[PDB]
Amino acid sequence: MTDCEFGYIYRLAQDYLQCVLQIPQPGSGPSKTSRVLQNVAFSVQKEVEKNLKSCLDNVNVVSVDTARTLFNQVMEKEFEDGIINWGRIVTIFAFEGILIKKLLRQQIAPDVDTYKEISYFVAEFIMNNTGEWIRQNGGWENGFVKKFEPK
Ligand SMILES: */C=C\C(=O)N(Cc1ccc(Cl)cc1)c1ccc(O[C@@H]2CC[C@@H](N)C2)cc1
Repeated sequence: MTDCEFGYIYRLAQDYLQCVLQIPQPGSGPSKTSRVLQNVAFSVQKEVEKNLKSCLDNVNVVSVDTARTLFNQVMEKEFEDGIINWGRIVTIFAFEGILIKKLLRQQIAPDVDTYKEISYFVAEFIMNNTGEWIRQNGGWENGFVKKFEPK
């Protein structure tokens, strides 16, 4: 239902993970909303990775649990001043992209059925901590897309 509920947000986090992993699904392709988010979130992830080269080469992400704990430290720090904006929501997807790259390279017991887990808790955080703001600011089609679509 609607674009601020779990299903829509899970589909966005899923698409972003398939983009980072280089495994887009075959079948009509992603939505306009997803295509704009992928382009802008990836540009941010590239910057975050450069800006944290030492910090990222220190932690090891061997499991879904460890990735959730690391994502929790990030979200707490990112929103420690209490303010929500589109740039910070874009930053959530950039961090899920970095976490799935480290999990693919460091998951002690690999499992291709664990990218869906990361997407799940990312959508869980977005809906429970930013879902009200998103809907009150136009949602994804009249909020996110209008602000970040090509001019
Ligand atoms: C450098 C390790 C550290 O303290 N972490 C843990 C960490 C490392 C790698 C990933 Cl990916 C996820 C978590 C850490 C690093 C950055 C954090 O923050 C971000 C930078 C500022 C804020 N906007 C997000 C939080 C924790």
